[PDB]
Amino acid sequence: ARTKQTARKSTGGKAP
Amino acid sequence: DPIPICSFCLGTKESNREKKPEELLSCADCGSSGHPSCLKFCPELTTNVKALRWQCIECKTCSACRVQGRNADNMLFCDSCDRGFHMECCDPPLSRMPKGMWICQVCRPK
Ligand SMILES: [Zn+2]
Ligand SMILES: [Zn+2]
Ligand SMILES: [Zn+2]
Ligand SMILES: [Zn+2]
Repeated sequence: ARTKQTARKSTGGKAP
Repeated sequence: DPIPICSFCLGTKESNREKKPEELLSCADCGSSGHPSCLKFCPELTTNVKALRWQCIECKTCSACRVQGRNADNMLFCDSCDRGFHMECCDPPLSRMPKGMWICQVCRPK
């Protein structure tokens, strides 16, 4: 399943 | 309200990560936007998300109980519509995160 953990790893960090 | 810049690659709708045009999906609550390719959405998911009021990962509330809840770890996202659900708010409640694809109760047929 997709979670906040898996989603953030898949997208990577937000650009600063 | 919608921010015309992708939060991940900082491109507009004219320039995704491959420097090609791609429309942005925008969070209805905070305005943050992303290219579907940057969000890692498939076309099916992208079109369905373009069937509802969409929230980004940081604004997402449980579609059943209507709140974000206390723990970030127990929300899962539907592989068809990107809605978020608490494990406890699923039908039946989930004792454990499934592996692989999961589809929420709203998307499942009557
Ligand atoms: Zn992008
Ligand atoms: Zn948001
Ligand atoms: Zn809930
Ligand atoms: Zn769904």
